[PDB]
Amino acid sequence: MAAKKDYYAILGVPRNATQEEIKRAYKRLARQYHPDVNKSPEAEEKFKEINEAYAVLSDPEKRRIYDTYGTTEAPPPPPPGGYDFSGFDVEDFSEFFQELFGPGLFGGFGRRSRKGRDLRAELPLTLEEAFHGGERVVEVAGRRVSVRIPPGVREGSVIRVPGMGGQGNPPGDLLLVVRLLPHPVFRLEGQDLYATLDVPAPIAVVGGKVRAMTLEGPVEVAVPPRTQAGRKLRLKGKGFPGPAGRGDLYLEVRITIPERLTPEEEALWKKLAEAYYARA
Amino acid sequence: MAAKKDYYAILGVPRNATQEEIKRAYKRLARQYHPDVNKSPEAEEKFKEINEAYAVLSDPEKRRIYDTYGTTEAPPPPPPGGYDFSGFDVEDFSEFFQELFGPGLFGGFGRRSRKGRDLRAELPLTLEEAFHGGERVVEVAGRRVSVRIPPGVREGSVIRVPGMGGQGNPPGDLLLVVRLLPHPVFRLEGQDLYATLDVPAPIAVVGGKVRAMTLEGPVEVAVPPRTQAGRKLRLKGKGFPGPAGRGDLYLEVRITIPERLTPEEEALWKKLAEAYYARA
Amino acid sequence: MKQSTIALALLPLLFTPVTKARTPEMPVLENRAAQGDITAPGGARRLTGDQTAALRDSLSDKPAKNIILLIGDGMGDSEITAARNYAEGAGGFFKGIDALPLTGQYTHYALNKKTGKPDYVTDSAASATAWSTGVKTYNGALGVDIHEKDHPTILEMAKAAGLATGNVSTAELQDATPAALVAHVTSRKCYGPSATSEKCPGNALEKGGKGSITEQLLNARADVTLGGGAKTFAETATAGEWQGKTLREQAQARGYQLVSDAASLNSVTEANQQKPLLGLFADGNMPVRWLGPKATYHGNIDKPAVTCTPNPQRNDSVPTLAQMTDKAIELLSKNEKGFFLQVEGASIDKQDHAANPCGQIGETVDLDEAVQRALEFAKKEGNTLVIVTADHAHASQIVAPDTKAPGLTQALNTKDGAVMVMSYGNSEEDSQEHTGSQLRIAAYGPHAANVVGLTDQTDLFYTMKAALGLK
Repeated sequence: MAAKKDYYAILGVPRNATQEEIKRAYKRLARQYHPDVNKSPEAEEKFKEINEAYAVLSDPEKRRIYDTYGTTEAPPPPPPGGYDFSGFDVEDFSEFFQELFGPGLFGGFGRRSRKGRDLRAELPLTLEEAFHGGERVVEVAGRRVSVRIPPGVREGSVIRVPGMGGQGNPPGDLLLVVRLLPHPVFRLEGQDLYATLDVPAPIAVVGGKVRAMTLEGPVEVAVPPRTQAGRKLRLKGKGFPGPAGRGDLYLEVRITIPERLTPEEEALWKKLAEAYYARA
Repeated sequence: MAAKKDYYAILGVPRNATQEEIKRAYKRLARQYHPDVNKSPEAEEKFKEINEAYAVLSDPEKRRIYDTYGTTEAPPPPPPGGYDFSGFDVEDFSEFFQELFGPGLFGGFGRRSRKGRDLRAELPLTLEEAFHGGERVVEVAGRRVSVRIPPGVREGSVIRVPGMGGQGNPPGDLLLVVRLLPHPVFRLEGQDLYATLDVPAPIAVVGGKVRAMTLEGPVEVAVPPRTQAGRKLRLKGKGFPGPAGRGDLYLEVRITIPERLTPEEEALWKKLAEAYYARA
Repeated sequence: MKQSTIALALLPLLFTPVTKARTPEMPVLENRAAQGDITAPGGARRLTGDQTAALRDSLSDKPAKNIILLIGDGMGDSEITAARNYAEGAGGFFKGIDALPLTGQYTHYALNKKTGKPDYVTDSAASATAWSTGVKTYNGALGVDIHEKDHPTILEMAKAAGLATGNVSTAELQDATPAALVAHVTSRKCYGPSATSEKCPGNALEKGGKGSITEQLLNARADVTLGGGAKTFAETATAGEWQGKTLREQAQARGYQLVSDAASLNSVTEANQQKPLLGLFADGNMPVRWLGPKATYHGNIDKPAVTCTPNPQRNDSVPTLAQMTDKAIELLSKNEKGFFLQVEGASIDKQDHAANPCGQIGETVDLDEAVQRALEFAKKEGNTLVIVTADHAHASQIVAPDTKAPGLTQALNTKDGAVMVMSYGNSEEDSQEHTGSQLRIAAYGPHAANVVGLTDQTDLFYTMKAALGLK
């Protein structure tokens, strides 16, 4: 009931503070009042107030909800799912907070307050944009909120975002099931990929080179002398990014022919065929 | 009182008649006294006695139960499930039937000759037998049924047969959705066969004979010219009668190359590969 | 063997599979042995120069083009109206808060006209910022990451944002016209939770750093060429390792070539750039896209057995593991004061000021998953094939090598061998001369032209090249 808490002051930043410097003040008091680092329930409740201010000043949406509050006075309409509070104990925050986020107060660490609405969202995405991904804002279920997902994904597979789903105490969270574009060549497992390489039969026998178009650049594949279809490559450092380096691209070899030939080409191919008939 | 129903004479055959003779007898009377066309009580009750006769003499076990009865005096022990009576009118048929098959008249879990409900099951059928067409020994749920499959039966063909559905003495009106086996040559779907063809590059380009397996043994098939991997070779007249008159074959091409090579062949392969790659 | 006789499924239950040797995610293997990875010294995208080609020319496609698609027009407006704002609301009254945001249909702002034609190379971009990039922080311990549940909630409004454009790009950034990333719930379909992902990672946002600047989104120019610029490829062996690649380049041709090697038989064809040591067109697969999703499988649902996951740091090393310090960022020492800031509309809130990594942003985070993003699921292998795909052999037909061991026999795994031998299989395959033989090959190659002419219609073409294989 109108007990407007100044979230800037809770974090110790001014009424002008940038969202990033607001997050700096959060980090300061997130080290200071960190529940298990500083074994003090007092500091855990103060940490909740740090996480309250941050809950409303973390992402572009929530940020501008507060910035428009005191112009808009009516709390935001409930997004069909809930207000996401990843590690933020909404249930133990202020009655002011219970006004502003009331119709979807989650229940994070309220112990029962709601069952986690497991919010599973499908998303059209590319393999090169799986490699990119990064720090980006998504609007799901009427609920705009930003996250940095781990760069990398596989067709039909799920990206977890812990706590950032619909209303609940038992983690409902956001579950991004990727819908890859007409380009799902690279099938992920961890950092390692699985695509198919179109290798000409003459190039496969001599051990020449065939280009595989990869996420960050076109790799030119060195083939061994005489390669069969069903063989597999592991292109070292051509997967998604890791601490030691990128994963390994697994290419399934297809041995394929250009159909159409020159008199020279076709003549030698027929002499090879005659060498084959000679085996019987 | 064991009033010996001469099931043969009901079918209009002698007491030396085989399953074949029982079958064509039943069919003759199933067209003649066909109660759907000839809705006349006399012909329909008579038809049901023809279905009593056929009921016992359709299935190999129940057949042998009749044959042994009058040599052996005790009713031959009921299979793990009971005595089937495929959607036939048990409560109207002879005392002889209800006393011989009485000790194990199925009835599902009711036991007192209750009816089985409609069900849908998957009939995994051998490709070879799908070609040939005829009676098929299908054993499941204790019963071993002889279901006459259509000559050239294709994926998704639903044989609506009572006797293998819901649990009952006249058991459930089952829908046999024919799933042809994961047998290593074909999978007949729609009207046409789906197989695989691993073919070497000289024989793929020029078009030479390989051994391609078929439902009545392997045959020599001159592969089409310019056959590339990842494609499906349409061979007409291999598939069965359907929408397209008859169906085709689709061979999943996986091209291979000799791996082991002698100097001259390797010289030809490289000269192809050089005049290919460098002059692509 | 001779199966012939069959059974029935009935569908009483769903047959569950049996677990195999899988997931060594506990002794972390770095996989940096013979990795190469960073072999090219930086490289980046080579996009810069004092103008190079396309100036004045710019490829003139579309009738003027000008405002691509969203021309609007107003007095000649049609079709595009129904897509969005088919009503407007009220020309004035209340809805009409403005009326002329075009202002004589675009004044002299700079040039405007959209188009996306003048230049593609003349820019000051370092060309190293490929949108964004993040690793899985550190090598750590790995494993424990399972999580997956399902969803009691499905569908929403729609939000088909872009649906062709948006976060699409090609290698580097080429377009960004969605909500920002993506936008919607499962509003079309969903296969299954633990079906497609038995282990979905999420707690792995690395760190970031050395940024504090991101205003230059333009790597190249705009739309047609907004990124990449120039990335040529020509190297001995950038591949990696497989089967037994002995370091041999080969494939030169230069021996005689009748008269000369450099084209010879051709002088010029438009531009093309074919026969240049490798080109023509080549490269199959490209979109691939399977329509057959194998199975959906809506099982292994909820399962809230995952104890460790809602703990934000507890028994960790220190939030100074990843790089320790990239530069400074927190204390940038840019200016003596907090800028001039008089009235810039607002403050420079921006959602950004210097990015600056969060507290314990990537370092274990108790669960350890901060340093992990899965590793195992189904590598497939495929070498389990060849060994009698009917009877599975089970000794007899082949007893000494089950698989992997075939080395004296050579062939090296093979996997694709549906025939090879297969048939007979040391068992009574009767065969004989039977009606099943009936065949008539009508696959690609023997169609039209040579066969019975083109067809029984005026649909006929003289398109038959003899000296070269061409349509």
